[PDB]
Amino acid sequence: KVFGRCELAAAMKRHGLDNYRGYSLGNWVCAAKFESNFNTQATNRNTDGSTDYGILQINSRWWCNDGRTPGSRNLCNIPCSALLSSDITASVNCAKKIVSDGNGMNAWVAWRNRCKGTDVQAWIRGCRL
Ligand code: NA
Repeated sequence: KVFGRCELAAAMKRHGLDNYRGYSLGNWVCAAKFESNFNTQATNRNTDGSTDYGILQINSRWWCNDGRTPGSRNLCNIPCSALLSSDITASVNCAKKIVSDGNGMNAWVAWRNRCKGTDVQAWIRGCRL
């Protein structure tokens, strides 16, 4: 599913991501824009041979099982395919674990490089939340 900007902001809010670990809803929408372009089906291979899955490009190295990432963990206890569903519940649940791991949203390099310190509230502008 390709989410609308406000459509995804509403879904992330409903799933409790707004100000989770202190990150405003705009930070999450901005991360999802630059990780996936709001596409739940987005997959990208990393150089280390792990893969990033779904709207928040969650990495098979640590968080989900894809059965092709040697020496990797599955800390969200989910198949990586569950991160590609039109229902973002699994992605959000797993993202809560990632952002709680100690480095906050710096875990998302695209967040650090493209959202951090920017006017992230712009990403929820015009949205009826
Ligand atoms: Na894994």
